[PDB]
Amino acid sequence: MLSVAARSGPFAPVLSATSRGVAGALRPLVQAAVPATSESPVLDLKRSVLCRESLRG
Amino acid sequence: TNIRKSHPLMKIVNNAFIDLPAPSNISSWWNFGSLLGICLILQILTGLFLAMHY
Amino acid sequence: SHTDIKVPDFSDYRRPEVLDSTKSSKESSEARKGFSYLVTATTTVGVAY
Amino acid sequence: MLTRFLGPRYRQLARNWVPTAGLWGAVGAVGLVWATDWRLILDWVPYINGKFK
Amino acid sequence: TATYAQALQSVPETQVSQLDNGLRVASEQSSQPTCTVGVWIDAGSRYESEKNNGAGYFVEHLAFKGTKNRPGNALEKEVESMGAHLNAYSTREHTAYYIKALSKDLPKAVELLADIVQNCSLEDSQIEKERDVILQELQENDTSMRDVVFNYLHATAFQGTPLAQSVEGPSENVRKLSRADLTEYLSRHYKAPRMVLAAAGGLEHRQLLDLAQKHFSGLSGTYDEDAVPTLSPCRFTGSQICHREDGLPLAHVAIAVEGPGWAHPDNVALQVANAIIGHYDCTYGGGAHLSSPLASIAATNKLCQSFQTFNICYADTGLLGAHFVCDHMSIDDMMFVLQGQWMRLCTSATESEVLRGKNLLRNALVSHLDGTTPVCEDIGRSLLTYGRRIPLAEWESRIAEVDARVVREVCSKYFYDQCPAVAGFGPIEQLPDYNRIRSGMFWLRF
Amino acid sequence: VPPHPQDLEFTRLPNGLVIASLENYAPASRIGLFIKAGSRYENSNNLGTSHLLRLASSLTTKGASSFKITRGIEAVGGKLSVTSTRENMAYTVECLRDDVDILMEFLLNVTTAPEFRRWEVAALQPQLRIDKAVALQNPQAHVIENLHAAAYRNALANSLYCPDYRIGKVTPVELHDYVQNHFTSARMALIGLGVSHPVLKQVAEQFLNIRGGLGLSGAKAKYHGGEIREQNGDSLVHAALVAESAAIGSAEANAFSVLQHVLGAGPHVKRGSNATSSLYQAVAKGVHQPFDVSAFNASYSDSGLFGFYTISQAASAGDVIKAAYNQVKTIAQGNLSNPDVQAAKNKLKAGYLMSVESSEGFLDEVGSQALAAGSYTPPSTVLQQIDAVADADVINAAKKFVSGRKSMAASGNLGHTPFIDEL
Amino acid sequence: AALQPQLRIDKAVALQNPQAHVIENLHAAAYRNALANSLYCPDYRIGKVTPVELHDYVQNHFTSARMALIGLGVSHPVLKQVAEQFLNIRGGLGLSGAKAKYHGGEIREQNGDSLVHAALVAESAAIGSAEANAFSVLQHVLGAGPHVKRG
Ligand code: HEC
Repeated sequence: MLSVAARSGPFAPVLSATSRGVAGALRPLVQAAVPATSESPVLDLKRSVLCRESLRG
Repeated sequence: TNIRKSHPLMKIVNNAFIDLPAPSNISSWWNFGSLLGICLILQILTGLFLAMHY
Repeated sequence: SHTDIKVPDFSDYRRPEVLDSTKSSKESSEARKGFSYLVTATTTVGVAY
Repeated sequence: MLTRFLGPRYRQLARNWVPTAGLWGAVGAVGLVWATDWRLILDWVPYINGKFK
Repeated sequence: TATYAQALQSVPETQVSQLDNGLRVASEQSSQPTCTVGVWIDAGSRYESEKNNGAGYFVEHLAFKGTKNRPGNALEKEVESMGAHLNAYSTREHTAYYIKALSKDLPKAVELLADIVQNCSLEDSQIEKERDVILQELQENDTSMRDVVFNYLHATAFQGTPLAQSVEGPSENVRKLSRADLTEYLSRHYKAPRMVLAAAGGLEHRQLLDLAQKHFSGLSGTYDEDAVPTLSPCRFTGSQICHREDGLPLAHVAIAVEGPGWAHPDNVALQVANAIIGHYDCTYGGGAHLSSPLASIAATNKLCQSFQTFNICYADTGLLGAHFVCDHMSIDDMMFVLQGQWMRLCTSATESEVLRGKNLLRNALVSHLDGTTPVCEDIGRSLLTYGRRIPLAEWESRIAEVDARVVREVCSKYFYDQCPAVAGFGPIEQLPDYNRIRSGMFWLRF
Repeated sequence: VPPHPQDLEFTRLPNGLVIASLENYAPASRIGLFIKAGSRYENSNNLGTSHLLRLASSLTTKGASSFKITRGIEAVGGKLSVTSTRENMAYTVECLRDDVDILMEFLLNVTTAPEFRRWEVAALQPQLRIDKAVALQNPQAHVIENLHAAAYRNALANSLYCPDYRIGKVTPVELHDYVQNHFTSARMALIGLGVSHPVLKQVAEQFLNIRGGLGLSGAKAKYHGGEIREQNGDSLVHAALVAESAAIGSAEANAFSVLQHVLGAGPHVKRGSNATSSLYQAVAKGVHQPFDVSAFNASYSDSGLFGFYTISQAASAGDVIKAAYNQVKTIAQGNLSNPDVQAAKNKLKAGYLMSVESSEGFLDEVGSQALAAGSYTPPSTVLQQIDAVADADVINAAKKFVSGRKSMAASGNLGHTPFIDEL
Repeated sequence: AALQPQLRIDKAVALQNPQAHVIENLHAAAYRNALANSLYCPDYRIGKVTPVELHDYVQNHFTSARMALIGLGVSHPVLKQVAEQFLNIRGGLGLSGAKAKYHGGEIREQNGDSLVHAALVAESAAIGSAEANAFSVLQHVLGAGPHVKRG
């Protein structure tokens, strides 16, 4: 069970040629955006929201 | 990027006759400025063709 | 709150070929561009003369 | 300096633009013919007969 | 060996059987130890009235908070205790509830979905609690410039049509919606011929159909005997919405022409053309050397923090175009470079870039269909839009058919001399006037 | 009838390199070269070198120019990705089946023949500032940087992002140095999905016989403890409380992983009270405002950090922390039922299986297994591992956290946030 | 509003002595409290200090019982006069000891920076007490600054 993604906790960064950069594991969030008033750091000199190589027919 | 913006001749034209920020509400009273320019040029082209035979 | 922003009703200004919300605009795009471009083509033709 | 412009993409790029470049020539021709009154070309036109003898 | 071609035939056929209810029940089998099971519903915002605009979105908040058999907690406690994950979503056209669980847990998974979808305990105390939750989420969404510009684009492109409406509804409709309002939409829409039970993983289609009859059968008796609702077409309007806010640091602009809709064969060629232009974001490593001319000019000249193309599909209509985010002084250049690429593609698309577009699309399609969740979603959606699962080999067939001529014919059909829907937000003084944007939809040289 | 699934091929070569493949008959293919080269192998003289390195994946190689790597991969519609963690770097490459060859070649050039040109490195330095800015907009990134800087006096103290003072200071030589002494056979694994074992073994034998650097996976994490505090203003407070736990692979770590599910990881139901989450229920009892709490579990080659992470309003911070902390205390005191653990087992088991169901998560797991263990351990026995954890071990894991020298990072308005001292 | 940017310059000009950050950090680590605060404004606060915050600071700190009017080359009647006339303000806090809770620990700042700056410190004695004078003598037994140019 050896992977710092499979033990959902510590940080992992991802860089690519064609795809946007990702960060981290777990760590609260998702159950922190249901108890609302969490607008989040949005767009102040920032990357693409969501990532898109998930295109369909 | 844009040829119409960065060329040292087209740039000068763009900033005077194309992309110029103008007020949304200027009257038909603001037309006389250009109409003067037309008048001036019209006088030149009739003037010269007159100066040829005079 | 931004979800309250509906676009004001334009019926007053809309060309008759596109007054029906249930009607596709594509049906009438050809004919509508046609008119305004004919006006222009006729104008240039007049200026050319 | 011209060997860089020869290859399959430019073959496609020329073919893509030729119906247009031909139609602009037709514009220029009709345009020149109409403007100077080239009765040489215009005598053979079924309505434009201003040389009506 | 194994050729890319052969691999596409190896993926097992999505098996479909139908209940007497009209509940289409479908599965894609594999040797996986887990699975995803869900119900996809032919309901969204396009079905809503103006006077019940947040209704679907409201049920979505109530669906997991109690049933007649599982009051309050009980559902969570059951799903949580077997280690499963339970999710939901609502677009303008589709609503889905799905469970990621162990394959052996499929009997309870289907059972719980049945209870959620049929026996929603819309307890008045909980609907009031949800009122605050949804209203708070409305304030939250306001801060997402991207979520706004797309709602704005929808609002202006589909002016006066049900498609103009957002999924969540306006504040007043959240404030005033009642249990009656909620039950009525529920009973009018959660009807069996508009529901697809989808599953993917270590399954048996036999076992799923058994479960579908075991738990969903209970929608028979009588159905549709008083009123039936079919979707009316939605007028697209070439228009502009400009929300000028000089206190937000970056501008968001989303510009689109009318697309054809789900069913249309020429979505493939559109997607290819979109792949060519692609998408960029400041964390891409490529920069100057990127294939897409827009991406490379964006990167070199830092014209942009991010851009992405889209082909959003609804039944018989859509939104085709791009959205970007950039500094105040770069809006003009971003538009020029974008519209110039649309026109380049409309008039002079070349053969190799069309291969790259096709190649990016095959890669996207195959990368997306990875794991039980994406595939289960694909079964549910496909059946609701295309009426069947379009197998991968057919997608490959339809992709391989696109050449340079196809791209330029199809791009011209949709982009050439067409009126854009334009939505802008933030520091937008430099956002081009509509006439100017509309002038970028053709070229005087062509 | 689907196809009868193939079995994973595994091989340790004499030189220490590991090859693992699985012919899954997928329409696409995935190859990952995993390297023991993460942030931990940086020293106090070359910090951030493995960040710029991660950012350098399409600079010029012998055998493939910058422009070729980009246009070549884009022409076939594949990807080249690089994922660093504190222990590993992982170069991943995706494409359609028919195109494995060109991407492999690119892979090998990026990883074994990088040229790091003076001017190309110079031009890429500013990407460190953007890359760092884009991550650091999650309050969680700085919290976990700081949590590590405080926990360890050592190697795991290093952050996956480059310290500001280093931006534009990382030399072309530093990267050459990092590659020559970390990207070596005995520190490497070549994992392939939708590829054949002979082909992987061939390229491994041909191209990946490099050795002339460091040896130890344990240059050695000296756990120390203490706290870092960052006044922020920032809407709500982020705090992580943590003690040293167990090295990945050991039996103890599995007890910690179960403890994490007894207390609570992320949610399972979209918008829920998280009923089975014992940490969430404990705080909720006396906190009646927006908050979040999860068990945090980090496992490494030679150390580990377990505890919890909290998101709360500035004024509720100390209440949220103290409530979470006491909840752990009750499990250490003995208050844990058999079905409580049974549910945590099921939550973990299911979660693991789901974690490997796609080819991206599968390849990453086989990769990290190859480096940490030198083995592939099938799901069937990972589930057996988990099952062997008794209630008394989970209790013993909680006992270790409570009684162990803490580490804490936190950021926001820290006015009402406690100090270890006061916990 | 126009003066806010002077905080960033003012802070930048001080912080170019490695000693300033060391003594900021030394205090932030020593105390959990009031003396933990730095004489320079934290970056996140620059442009965030309100006109009301300063009005508030003055009304509740610039009061009679928290004040001293010292004069050199002036007369006592004149100082006493202006004190009686202009400095009769009271309506704020009272305590000189809102109270420094000494705590301890360390702060470490990786720098690159030519050479290393380090301060090691324990809690000693409050100014005025007899103990402080012993500390002041200890300081000269061990060594303050130099006395001879280059020695
Ligand atoms: C090329 C030289 C030329 C320019 C330029 C010129 N003109 Fe003239 N203009 C002439 C000549 C030659 C005549 C005499 C022939 C005639 O009367 O028609 C003349 C005639 C005139 C007359 C007498 C009209 C009459 O026929 O009764 C006036 C008034 C006049 N111009 C004003 C102007 C003005 C105003 C301008 C613009 C500022 C101008 N002209 C531009 C050469 C010029």
